[PDB]
Amino acid sequence: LSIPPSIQCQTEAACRLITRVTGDTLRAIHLYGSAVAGGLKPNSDIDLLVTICQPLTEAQRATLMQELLALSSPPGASAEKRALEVTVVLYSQLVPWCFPPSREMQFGEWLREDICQGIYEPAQQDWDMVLLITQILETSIPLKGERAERLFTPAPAAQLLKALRYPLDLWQSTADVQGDEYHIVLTLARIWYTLSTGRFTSKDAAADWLLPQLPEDYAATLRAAQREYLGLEQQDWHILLPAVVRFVDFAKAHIPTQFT
Repeated sequence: LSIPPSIQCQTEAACRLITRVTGDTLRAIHLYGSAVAGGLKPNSDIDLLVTICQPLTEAQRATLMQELLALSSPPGASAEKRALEVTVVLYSQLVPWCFPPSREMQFGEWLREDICQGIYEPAQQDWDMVLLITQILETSIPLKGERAERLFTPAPAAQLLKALRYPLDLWQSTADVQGDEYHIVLTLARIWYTLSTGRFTSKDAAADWLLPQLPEDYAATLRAAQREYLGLEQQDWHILLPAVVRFVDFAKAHIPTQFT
């Protein structure tokens, strides 16, 4: 399990930046995502988990967000510079597990304008953490420190069910769905996929797995989302809203209530 050469230099720069700002409290830095599974696409992001022992000073938070922003560019912006996603989490939140755990910090290109404004979102509870940790137990490269397998504990099956199904109650109505249709459709495919196959690294696999099992009506909707994810075509998701709403309902009806 190796790091693709093409991201080798960008990954090292973030690593040295993180180690620099974090200094002592740094426990581990894990690489995950398309870079280790599914293969890189022009639009893939480099994904890092940063495990730390104590919380960040506001100064450090500010330094990290600013400097990451600099080492990152929007996906499909430039060759030689890829979108970064960086999640900082307190060791004490994973070991022992707090449910849901808080994440200390998150960087991503969706924060670029907020960061330009000097707006830095604070620590908060994220059920996705449970998913994330479980995901990196399946596949990750330990860029700094111990391998995930040694460092992190599962995640009782019950909580995994809780964390996967949690987003389902986010979308009751059309208004819930209205501006998030692209994210929702892919998330629904991911949840269905993981619940069915038991496999938590879902981002590249889910759609391809599910599409053959979908009646054409819904497959058409999932297909557009995938194709947008792959970055080979972009869709106007506002016109696709009613087909997405239908997708949601059909998905809530058939998505497993338990692990197969």
